[PDB]
Formats: sequence, C-alpha cells, structure tokens
Amino acid sequence: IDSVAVLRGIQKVAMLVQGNWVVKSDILYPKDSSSPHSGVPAEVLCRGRD
Amino acid sequence: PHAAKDSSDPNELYVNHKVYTRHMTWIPLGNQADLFPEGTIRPVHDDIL
Amino acid sequence: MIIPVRCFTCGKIVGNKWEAYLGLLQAEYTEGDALDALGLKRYCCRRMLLAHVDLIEKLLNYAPL
Ligand SMILES: [Zn+2]
Repeated sequence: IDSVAVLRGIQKVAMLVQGNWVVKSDILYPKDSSSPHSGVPAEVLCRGRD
Repeated sequence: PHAAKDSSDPNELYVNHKVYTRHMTWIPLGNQADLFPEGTIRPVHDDIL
Repeated sequence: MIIPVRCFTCGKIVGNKWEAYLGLLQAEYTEGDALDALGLKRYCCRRMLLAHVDLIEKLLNYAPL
C-alpha cells in the first residue's frame, strides 16, 4: 500500500501529537453515544479529550 | 440553580449532597445555653462523612 | 456501602479521612505514602481505608432522585 494513501486516510481520523498519531475524539465517541460511567453527552467527552 | 452544562462532578450539580457532621446543630435545653458557651458543644472532628 | 466512622479493631476516627484519601488518589500519591501522610501508623486503619470499596455512589446512581 502506498504511503500517501495511508497518510491521507490517517489525516481524516487521527491527529499528530509529539510525532505520533492519536485517534480523533469523535471517532471513539459517536454523536449518539454517552459516557459509560457518568452518562454525559459525547460532545463533552470529545471536548475533554481534545 | 447555577451550574455548568455538563457538570460531571456531583459537587457542581448538587448542593449538600454529602451530609458531614458539621451540619449538626446543638439545641440547648433549659439553661445549658448559659452554662456552656457557644462553640463548646459540637462534633469533635467536624469533617466526618 | 459507605466508609465506616470507627475502625473495627482500635476505634480511631477514620470516616473523616476518606474523601481526603481520595484526594490523595486524585493527586500523584500512591497508597502507602498517602496512608502514611494521613497519620495511620498501625496497619488496621491502613486496611480499613485501603480495603474499603465506595459503593454509595453506585447505589445513588440507582436512587429515585
Ligand atoms: Zn484502626
């Protein structure tokens, strides 16, 4: 698999932190999901993870 | 009445949610108010949950 | 369910040192150094605070409210 395609694919679902790639917050927490421990909406979880 | 939109921590959402022993109020009987000055009759640690 | 006020063996007041202990868990302190800083020399209070499970919030999650 070409490196450019993998890079373009990972740029849409991940962010660069200290040279490494961390998955985006909205990917782990969909809009209809909630915190399994507190039940807060997924938007707050995404803001906290960001 | 005034809290954040999320307020995940119970401290911001609710008030008096943890009943500490400091809420105990000594009620004088008869002349105990005159014999005992204010602040003497009270819980020892004042922080027991 | 909830942290007991008195220690079973000795009887030292331990209910008031629970939430602060949780603060020491919210901080970078480990278990042993936090129990030492709280003033628990004998191991009975250390067992009381360490082996205690906080089930009151799990029950309040099922409370009527
Ligand atoms: Zn003890």
